[PDB]
Amino acid sequence: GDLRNVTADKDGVADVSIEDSVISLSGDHCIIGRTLVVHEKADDLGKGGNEESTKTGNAGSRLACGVIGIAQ
Amino acid sequence: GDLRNVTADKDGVADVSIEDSVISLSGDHCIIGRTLVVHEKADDLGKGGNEESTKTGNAGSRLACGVIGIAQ
Amino acid sequence: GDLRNVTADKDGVADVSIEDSVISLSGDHCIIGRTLVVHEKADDLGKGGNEESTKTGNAGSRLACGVIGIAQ
Repeated sequence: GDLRNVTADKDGVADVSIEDSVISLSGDHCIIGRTLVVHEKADDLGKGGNEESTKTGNAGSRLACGVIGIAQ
Repeated sequence: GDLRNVTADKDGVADVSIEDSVISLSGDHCIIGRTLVVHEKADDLGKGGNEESTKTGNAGSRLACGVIGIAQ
Repeated sequence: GDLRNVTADKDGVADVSIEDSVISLSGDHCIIGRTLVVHEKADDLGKGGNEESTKTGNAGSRLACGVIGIAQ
C-alpha cells in the first residue's frame, strides 16, 4: 500500500487537481522614475555559512552571499 | 493502506481539487515617481548561519545574505 | 486505513474542494508620488541564526538577512 498521492479521472473538460505541492504566482512590477541612485558597502556576508536545498525553485535570479545592487 | 491523498473523479467540466498544498498569488506592483535615491551600508550579515530548504519555492529572485539595494 | 485526505466526485460543473491547505491572495499595490528617498544603515543581521523551511512558498522575492532598501 502507501500510495501517498493518487489522482484518478474518467472524463471531464479542463479539470484541475493539485495534490501536495507549492504554487506561487506574481504580477507586474512596474517602476517609473527619473533618477535612481544606489550606494552600497558590504564587509562580511559569510564566515562558514552552511546551506542546503532539495527540490526548491524560484522564478528569478538565484544567488548566495550577494551584493546585487539593483535587481529586476 | 495509508493513501494520504486521493482525488477521484468521473465527469465534470472545469472541476478543481486542491489537497494539502500551498498556493500564493499576487497582483500588480506599479511605482510612479520622479526621483529614487538609495544609500546603504552593511557590515556583518552572516557569521555561521545555517540554512535548510526542502520543497520550497517563490515567484521572484532568491538570495541568501543579500544587499539588493533596489529590487523589483 | 488512514486515508487522511479524500475528495470523491461524480458529476458537477465548476465544483471546488479545498482540504487542509493554505491559500493567500492579494490585490493591487499602487504607489503614486513625486519624490522617494531612502537612507539605511545596518550593522549586524545574523550571528549564527539557524533557519528551516519545508513545503513553504510566497508570491514574491525571498531572502534571508537582507537590506532590500526599496522592494516591490
